[PDB]
Amino acid sequence: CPLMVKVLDAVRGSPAINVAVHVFRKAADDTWEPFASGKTSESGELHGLTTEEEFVEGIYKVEIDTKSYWKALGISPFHEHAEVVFTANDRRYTIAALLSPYSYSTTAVVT
Amino acid sequence: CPLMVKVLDAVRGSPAINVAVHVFRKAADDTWEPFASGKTSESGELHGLTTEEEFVEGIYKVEIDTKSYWKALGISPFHEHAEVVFTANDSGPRRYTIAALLSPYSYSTTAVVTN
Amino acid sequence: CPLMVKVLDAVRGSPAINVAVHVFRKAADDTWEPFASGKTSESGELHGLTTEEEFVEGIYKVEIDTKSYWKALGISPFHEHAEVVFTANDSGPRRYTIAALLSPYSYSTTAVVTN
Amino acid sequence: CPLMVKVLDAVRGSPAINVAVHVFRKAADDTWEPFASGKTSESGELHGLTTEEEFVEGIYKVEIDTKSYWKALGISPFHEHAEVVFTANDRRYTIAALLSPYSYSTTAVVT
Ligand SMILES: O=C(O)c1ccccc1Nc1cc(Cl)c(O)c(Cl)c1
Ligand SMILES: O=C(O)c1ccccc1Nc1cc(Cl)c(O)c(Cl)c1
Repeated sequence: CPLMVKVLDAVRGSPAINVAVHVFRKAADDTWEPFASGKTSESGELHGLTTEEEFVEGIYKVEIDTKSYWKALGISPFHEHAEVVFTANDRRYTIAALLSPYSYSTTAVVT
Repeated sequence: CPLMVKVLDAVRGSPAINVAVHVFRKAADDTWEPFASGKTSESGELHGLTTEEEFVEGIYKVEIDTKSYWKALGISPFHEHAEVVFTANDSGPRRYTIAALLSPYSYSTTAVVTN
Repeated sequence: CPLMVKVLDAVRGSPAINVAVHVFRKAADDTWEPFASGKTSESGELHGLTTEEEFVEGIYKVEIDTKSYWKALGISPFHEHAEVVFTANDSGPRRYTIAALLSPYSYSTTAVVTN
Repeated sequence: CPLMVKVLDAVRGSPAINVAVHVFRKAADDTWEPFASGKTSESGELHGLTTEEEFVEGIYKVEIDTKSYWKALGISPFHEHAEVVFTANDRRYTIAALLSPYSYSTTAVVT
């Protein structure tokens, strides 16, 4: 598991559960090609997106579907989605995000 | 000025100066059309991106060029950009300030929206 | 104004208005002596806490009364306060802006320090 | 384990390892009484601070020794320490912090 995504909720003080996450890899013609996707678990985590063989160097985008998350909770949000764009460089990447209705924090833990 | 961007540096404790910012707007055909661009001043602020007339309803993407910022400082950072995507003006005109606080492997972003 | 505090609300996307702020300075005997206090304006800013003369070197604690803020809004939050503790003016006078971005169970804080 | 502390480093993209953490509980005369302490592990986490029997309702302060962390890395920091003050209310509390030299983010995950 070279890539993990973890999402937290700063309003409820909880994991952000059942958040849709879409990963894309940038193609040679600069378009974004679907790569992997899933929904966060009860712990706010999404494991199993990819494998070491399939996760080659390149630019990736992780699109967290925050708008739908907030609406399912009855809350009015600002962003369409949170976006995390980075280069994978030859390590286990954890992309974390801490969500509020009008704000988000994101970090990477690369170990 | 209905759209302002402010960027801060969490390593130095300072405005993030000379940060390039590109704004896009989603077109009818669902592509990201160029909308405006500029770079932050010595206060970390970027004013003058657009006008009340040109800033219509739509889905906007504010792309803050954080990798280019850190690289100009001699630092290899994690993210390519910070990308702030939001629907604007769908209840009438509003004024938006998009703020970001930058570190090499992390950022925060918020919005202040006023009527 | 060598010390300014700015507070934003990450739920509403707005300044955090009417936030009480208490500043303390560590005394010789290691207790926290009162130094200044005030509350944020309609822009989320608090100016006028102290003067160049009174703002000497020392260890300062800026206590932002976030629980009192959220409770006044009818919300039960996690933290009692946000507490920003730092050495000031130890290389000569500087100007400090302490900023905070508030959510019910979380906050961020940064400093902008200028000469 | 009713209380866990996790600390991350936003400069290096890593857990913040060997950070000293001191917990205090507010006493009846409003002083802060030492309660528990430890150092974060290789994962940035500090487990085993207290037990359910010893962690009663009250106001607690978690003081993360960020200044010494940054100095051991050769970096010049702003804060003396990060402070997280909260009421425990009768759940497993995780206090997380994301550190930069001039800034920190903190959240609670209460599950
Ligand atoms: O908004 C300002 O004018 C500002 C001025 C100084 C420092 C920060 C500022 N904003 C800000 C933005 C984020 Cl994203 C954040 O996390 C925190 Cl704590 C603050
Ligand atoms: O909580 C975790 O396990 C975690 C794991 C890896 C990276 C970050 C983590 N949490 C976290 C905490 C804060 Cl204060 C924050 O702002 C952001 Cl974005 C994330």
